[PDB]
Amino acid sequence: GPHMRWYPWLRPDFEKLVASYQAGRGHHALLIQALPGMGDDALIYALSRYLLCQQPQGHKSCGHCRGCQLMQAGTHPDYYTLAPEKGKNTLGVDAVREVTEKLNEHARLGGAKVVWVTDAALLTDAAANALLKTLEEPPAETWFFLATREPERLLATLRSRCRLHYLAPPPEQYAVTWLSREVTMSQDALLAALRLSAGSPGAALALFQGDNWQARETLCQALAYSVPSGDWYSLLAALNHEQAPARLHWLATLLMDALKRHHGAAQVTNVDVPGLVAELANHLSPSRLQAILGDVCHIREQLMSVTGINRELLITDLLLRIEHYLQPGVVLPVPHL
Amino acid sequence: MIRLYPEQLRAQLNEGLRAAYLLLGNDPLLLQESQDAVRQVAAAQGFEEHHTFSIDPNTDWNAIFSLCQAMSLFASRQTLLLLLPENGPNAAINEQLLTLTGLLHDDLLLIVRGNKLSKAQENAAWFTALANRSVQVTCQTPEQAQLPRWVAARAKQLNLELDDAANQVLCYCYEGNLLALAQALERLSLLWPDGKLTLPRVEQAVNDAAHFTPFHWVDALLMGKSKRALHILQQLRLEGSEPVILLRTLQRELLLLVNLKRQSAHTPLRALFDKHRVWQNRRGMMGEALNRLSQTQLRQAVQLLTRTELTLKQDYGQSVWAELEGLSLLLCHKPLADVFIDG
Amino acid sequence: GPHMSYQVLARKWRPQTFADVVGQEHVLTALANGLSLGRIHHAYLFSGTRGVGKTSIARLLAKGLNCETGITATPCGVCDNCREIEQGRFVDLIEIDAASRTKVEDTRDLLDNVQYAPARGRFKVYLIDEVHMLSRHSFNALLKTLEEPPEHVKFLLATTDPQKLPVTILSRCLQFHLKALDVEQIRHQLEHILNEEHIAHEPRALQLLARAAEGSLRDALSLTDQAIASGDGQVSTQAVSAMLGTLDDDQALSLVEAMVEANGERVMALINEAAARGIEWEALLVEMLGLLHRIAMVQLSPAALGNDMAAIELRMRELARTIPPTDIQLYYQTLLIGRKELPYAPDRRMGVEMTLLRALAFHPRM
Amino acid sequence: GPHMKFTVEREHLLKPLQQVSGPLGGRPTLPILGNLLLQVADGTLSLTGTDLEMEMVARVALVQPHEPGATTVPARKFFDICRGLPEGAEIAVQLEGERMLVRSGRSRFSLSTLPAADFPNLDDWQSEVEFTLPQATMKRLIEATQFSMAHQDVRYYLNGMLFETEGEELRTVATDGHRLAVCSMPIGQSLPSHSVIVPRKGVIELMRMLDGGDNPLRVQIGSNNIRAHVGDFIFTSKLVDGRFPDYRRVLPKNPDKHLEAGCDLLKQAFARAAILSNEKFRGVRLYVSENQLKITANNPEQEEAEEILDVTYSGAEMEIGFNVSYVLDVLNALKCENVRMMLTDSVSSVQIEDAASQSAAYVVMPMRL
Amino acid sequence: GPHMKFTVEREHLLKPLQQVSGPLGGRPTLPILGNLLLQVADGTLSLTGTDLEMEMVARVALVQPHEPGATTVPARKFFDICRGLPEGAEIAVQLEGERMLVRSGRSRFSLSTLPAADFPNLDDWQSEVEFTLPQATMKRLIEATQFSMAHQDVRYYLNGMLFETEGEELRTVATDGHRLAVCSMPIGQSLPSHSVIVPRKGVIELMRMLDGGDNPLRVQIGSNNIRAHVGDFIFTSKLVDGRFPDYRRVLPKNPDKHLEAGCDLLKQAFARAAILSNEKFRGVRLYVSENQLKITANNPEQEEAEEILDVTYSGAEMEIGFNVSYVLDVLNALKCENVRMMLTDSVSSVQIEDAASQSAAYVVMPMRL
DNA sequence: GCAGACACTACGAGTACATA
DNA sequence: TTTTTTTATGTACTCGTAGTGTCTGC
Ligand SMILES: Nc1ncnc2c1ncn2[C@@H]1O[C@H](COP(=O)(O)OP(=O)(O)O)[C@@H](O)[C@H]1O
Ligand code: BEF
Ligand SMILES: [Zn+2]
Ligand SMILES: [Zn+2]
Repeated sequence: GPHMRWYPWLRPDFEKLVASYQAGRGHHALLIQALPGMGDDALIYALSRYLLCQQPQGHKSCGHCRGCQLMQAGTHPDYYTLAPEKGKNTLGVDAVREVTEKLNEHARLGGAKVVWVTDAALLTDAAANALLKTLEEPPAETWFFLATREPERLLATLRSRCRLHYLAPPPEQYAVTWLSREVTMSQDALLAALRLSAGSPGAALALFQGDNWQARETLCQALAYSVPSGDWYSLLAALNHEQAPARLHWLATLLMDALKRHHGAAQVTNVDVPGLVAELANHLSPSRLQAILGDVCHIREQLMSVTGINRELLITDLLLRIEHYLQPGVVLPVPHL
Repeated sequence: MIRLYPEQLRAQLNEGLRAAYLLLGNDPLLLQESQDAVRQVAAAQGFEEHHTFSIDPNTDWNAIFSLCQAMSLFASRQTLLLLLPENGPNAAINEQLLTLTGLLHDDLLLIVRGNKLSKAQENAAWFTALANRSVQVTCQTPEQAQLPRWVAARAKQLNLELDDAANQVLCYCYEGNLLALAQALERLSLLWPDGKLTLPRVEQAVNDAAHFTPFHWVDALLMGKSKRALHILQQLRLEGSEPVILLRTLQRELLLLVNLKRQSAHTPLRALFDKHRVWQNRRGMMGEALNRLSQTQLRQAVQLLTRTELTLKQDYGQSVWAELEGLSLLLCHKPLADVFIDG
Repeated sequence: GPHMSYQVLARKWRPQTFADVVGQEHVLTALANGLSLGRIHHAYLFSGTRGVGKTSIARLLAKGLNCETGITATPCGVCDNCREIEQGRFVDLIEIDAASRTKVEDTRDLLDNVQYAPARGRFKVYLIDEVHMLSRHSFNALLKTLEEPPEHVKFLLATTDPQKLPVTILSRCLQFHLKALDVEQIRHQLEHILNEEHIAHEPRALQLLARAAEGSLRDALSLTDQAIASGDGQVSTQAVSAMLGTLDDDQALSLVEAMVEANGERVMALINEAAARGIEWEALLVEMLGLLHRIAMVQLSPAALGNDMAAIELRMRELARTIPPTDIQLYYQTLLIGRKELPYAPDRRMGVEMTLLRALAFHPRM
Repeated sequence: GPHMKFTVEREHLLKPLQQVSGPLGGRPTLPILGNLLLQVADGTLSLTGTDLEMEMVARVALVQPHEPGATTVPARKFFDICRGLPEGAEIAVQLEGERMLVRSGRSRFSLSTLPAADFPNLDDWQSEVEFTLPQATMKRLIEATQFSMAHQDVRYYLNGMLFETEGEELRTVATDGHRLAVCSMPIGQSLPSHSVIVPRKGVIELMRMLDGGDNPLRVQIGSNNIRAHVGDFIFTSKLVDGRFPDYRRVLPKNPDKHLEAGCDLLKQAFARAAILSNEKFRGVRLYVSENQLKITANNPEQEEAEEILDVTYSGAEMEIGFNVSYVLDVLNALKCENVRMMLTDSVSSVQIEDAASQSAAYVVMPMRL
Repeated sequence: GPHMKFTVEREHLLKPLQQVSGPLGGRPTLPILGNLLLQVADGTLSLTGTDLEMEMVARVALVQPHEPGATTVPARKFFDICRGLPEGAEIAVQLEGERMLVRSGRSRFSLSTLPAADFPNLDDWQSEVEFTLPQATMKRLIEATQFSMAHQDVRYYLNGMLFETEGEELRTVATDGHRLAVCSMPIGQSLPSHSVIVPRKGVIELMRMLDGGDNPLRVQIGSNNIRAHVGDFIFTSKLVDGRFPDYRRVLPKNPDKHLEAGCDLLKQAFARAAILSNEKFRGVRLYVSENQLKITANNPEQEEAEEILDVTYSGAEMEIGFNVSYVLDVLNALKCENVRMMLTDSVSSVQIEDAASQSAAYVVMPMRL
């Protein structure tokens, strides 16, 4: 399945990062600020391959030593992974505590040690705090790797004890060329997907590979039906899913582009769908458009943040409040200081 | 399989004991009464030695099978009793019951006590093997409407005079708690052996030890009975039920009401109810609600519901119990202030 | 120890005859009629509010069942076993604090002691206190014993939380539920003990003690003992009022009373008193918001008042009837905004005071 | 109260402490019931241990200056103190206030006691039967009727053992609802007929205290109490209230078909056939013909044990199902060499008895073929 | 080619297989973790079991001609497939695709396997130090200081033993910050100075591995793990990264006050005093005077215990309070005739050692109330 | 011994409750 | 006439199992 799919835009950075470890002066803790699915996992995996290799050469693992074989097999006494438990999107303090207690003993293979957390943004406060000191002063030859959507989203204490590497996304033309090579579809839709993925080619490619593109097309059609009539409730049929935050973000981008079109911005995030954005711009006043956009993004943040929240109630209430906002003579929310 | 109610058991027991008796219901009182009657009749007909067992992954089944296959030195007639788990007979338990039915003998009388049987549970072959010759007793708690008739019938059986007021008080104070209702009937009969019970006599020795379910609260909201809904809500809070259960139970119905009110502008409720598998009593209650609720009231109800959900889930606050009274007073007939619905 | 006054009123004034228990007629009459008419159950389970008489009434039942002058509601108190039950220990009355013996390894021994014939009395009497804390396996053992109880044993279980017991135990026990004592009954009893203890008293102090008792007679007796302590052997109105003010915890309700009354000095004094007790300020604001929500629900319908707020029912009802809804909504908005702004204040005390000052500015007095 | 004193040797004290420890030490119903009651009277020491239904009292001779006082000292602590002292060292004991002082060679302890007024004691009871018996007879009666005793049955009367006094004969009866065991022996004296139920703890302590030496065990039975004297050990207990079932009915009073065999051969054959029985439905089937008997067992493997020509029989063909555990237990407890086994019917009780004596009898109920 | 010809006899592997299994696959942590590796080399079959921390290898001698290689199989399946075979069995294991076929007469069974490349295992490594230890020597070394390990303490470096080798001497040091135990034994072998910190679990598993003076033990210590070869069994446990404290600076520097007593007398006295000591604070206060040791204790119930011992004491009168458990443990470990105690100050630690042999030392740190 | 018996102590599991 | 519950971590409690100290007639 999904594995170390190396990406070209990681080449300038990887060769740099291994250098920081080749001289032996590298930081034990490297927090990667990379967009999801952009390639942070593959880069961290390759770095760990270099680190745990007993007889490495240049900028790649030998693939012959027993450390390389064990790493390939997925089992290694000196390669700990911290990933959310199956069916739960969080990293418990118990796993971090077990890993930290295991770090006390020496490395079995006589080499170094690697502790890789799949996503530091999913750390529970207790787990991140249990990892604080382990991050600060690890034992001899211990290496930590962290990945995050946003470093500032992490705990203000954990992020302090870590060298932060930022993976710059490729320029839009390079990304669209890469995805055109990977996917044979229209340029407009490809650019729209890249802008939707905040310029990250990996996320746009994953969006096209999955059914998310069909869902986006269905949501665009539902919006086209609902904008002139105000039948926003039907949007529920397209909005309620296990990937609801992504579709809410798509709606937010559409509202972004409607406000841009009213202001006349040269480029828009949704370039593949001009009819819907034009309909939104002409039908809805900017004053109510801003309120709808703010409420949609607030609902998205609430849905992402608090675990166990019910998607049905939140999405239905968002749609009903949007329909209420559409009616004239209704006060609008104002951002709170 | 003769399916009966506890009213008709006596005659059946006088007709002759059956190989197996399945006491199935959600009501402890009727189950216990049927079990006591069965055991009394069996003791009258020679069944002297009584054995009781609890079904459990910790049950020493081999002992049960040996007892069913071993004769006793005294009182060869034996009665076997089992207590079904809250989940009913599991697949392994179904096989165990099939093996027990295989060893069923004329001299052995079997009694089963537990919750209701779900369709899959009696689908298992052992149920039919028993049903070839057995009796099943449905001890289901009477609903709100059927309670006064049952209370009056038991009062006439117990030889005490109840008026309408005392019956209403007993129904209002003991709903879903028929065990406590019979305890109260015994208490009132023993307190005043005159046999005449009225409002002043019964208003003293009756407490509000009712047992409710979230469905009762939702149906009270649907029918528009605000006082009954508040009573159910307070009783459920005192019981300690999780408020998220109430939130989900109300949310399902409220979303259905919102969808049907949206669709009522094009299609009558008669077809709309048949579209989404709404039952007859539910059809009547839902039609009454949809006729007595507008769009604005439903929208405000959903707004208050999502505010309560956000308070419960991300703030871990303890104001959900007080806030649910907001929905209770908003749905029935009374619009509520804006600040209490959004903020 | 030294001097007879050491006897705690919660212990010395333990009822000894059915004529001494007060306010529990609906159970006393039932027990008397059952004992006299021969009607009897295998087990009797008592329940109700704390300090109402469940254990005392259970001990009275144990006295009545085991008097050689016949099974009767009223024991003589002269013979050997009647005194042995109260003074000293009686062999055939087995008193088990279930909280101390939750594990099944003790209930197993207890039910191994049920097959033995009673020594003195006819009925082997078991009194198990706080039966709602027994373990699940102990509950299974107790149910097994209760399924076929020998004719010479009758159980007595006393508890405060009946909801925790297995339904199969409730099914075989004729539960007696004891209602919380009324204010008048508590006051009359307190007057009775105070007059019969040669302790001076004043009626307003007795009314205050009864109101502060929250319905439990043990609370009233303890506050009476403290009132006698606070002073020189005299229950004075001033001493009782000062003690209750020291122990009072309804700062939020009196504070909203003063706020709606627009009495700024009263609100400030109440905030001072709450500060003296170290009251959590955010908890105070939360409780005030709850009170305002409840009073609004009362305004919408009088059914919003349940049995959970029976102590403050009259005050909330009268403050609902006299105050228009608009003032309630404005005060709720002001207090919610103030709680939102409370953490970002110089300190919690000044923040909550500033919120109250904001609320008082609406519809002020001359 | 105060002034009470001991001066006792460890050898003369250790064994009675072990005897009186019994069930004490665990969490008691009352805090006092963890303390041995120590008493002095007429120059002898009395140790008392109580369980609200038991009382074990040990008497120790005193030949040292002392004082007739009483106290209650924790059983575990006092026994540990008396055990940890050097061998042959004398313990000197006194009381002061609420502190009991123990002294040995350059060693002093203070222990917290409780007043003797609060110690429970078994109420005085008028005896109905007096009895004297050698230890060997009582041990034989108990050992041959303890295995077939009910275990935690919901029926109270089946718990414990039944004592029968009939003429010049003492009888012990045990029943678990499927098995019955009766062992009856002469005693050399005539007694009024009496039926008395003794609990499981009572028979356990009766069996434990029995000694291998010659001793006239002096039993004393009242309306609802039992007491036994073994030298200086006096053990009393309550009686299990109830109605033990009549043993004279279920036994094969008038049998017809019977078998004669050797106990060892039947034990070996039953053990061999035990492996031929599944754990569920764990039983055997005895198929008996003229001087023939095979033992099988229901099992998916479908095996058999076949030794027909090693038994005596004077009847017709029968096939009767037993439980292997019950027959194994009764054969092992019988311990004799020649065994008689009366087969009244295929659906009636079956008797197992000593073919060379009449001291014991056992009744086993077949289980549905 | 899929050769994998294993030709072994069952009874010669069941005990090794149970040994190497030990904590066999019961943890769902990793599918490969719950497996055992079969390897052929040096004319012998190596059975390897490892859970990424502890590795155990049994080197069983082969019977018939073999075919070298390695493959891993489910441990529980192999354990159960050879534990029920009647007496001996000619276990013939063959490779078919990804399968082991086990044959013995008319008994053919299958076990799905995994390649040995996936199984984590340790190859040859340069040992930092090598020991040829008699079994009795290491048994005494670990036994006399195993009670001094820290049981899951915050200081992670104290969670094990310090094996310090110096010259021709091997020392073990174990402490938890309250007690300390040092045991040094000669080896007659010039060995480089080294320090090892073996965890608690590793030393416990090593201790329950060696027995019988007939098979000398071979210890190989590297920079990251320790291996022990007892006969044909090999154990491997990782080391602790911490640094053990300098024990020679923990022992008192100037123990002016000397005491000598009998080991049995001290042990009996300490147990006797601990009978009435506090339940969770088992500490005695000890006074030394001229040829006299007074040990006293009490509990919250104020049941004081006091004893006096005739000792050979050199020094001034002194008071020191220390816990009883550590000193009873030290006295039990020192299976000697005379115990020598070193005391410096009423606030200083106490040294305990054998008076007749300078081979062990213990430090007890007193209680400051 | 001794091993069984018994005593005792520890670990896991299942359940219940509290908190944010 | 069948329908409804959020998490993460920790703290007790009560029971069977499980492994081991120890020691008494075996
Ligand atoms: N109904 C009552 N009548 C008289 N005294 C009472 C009553 N209820 C409580 N008390 C007083 O409180 C003391 C303790 O009462 P108790 O019955 O033990 O309360 P609980 O219900 O909490 O077990 C009694 O000694 C008595 O003084
Ligand atoms: F105060 Be009671 F005995 F629960
Ligand atoms: Zn490599
Ligand atoms: Zn009397």
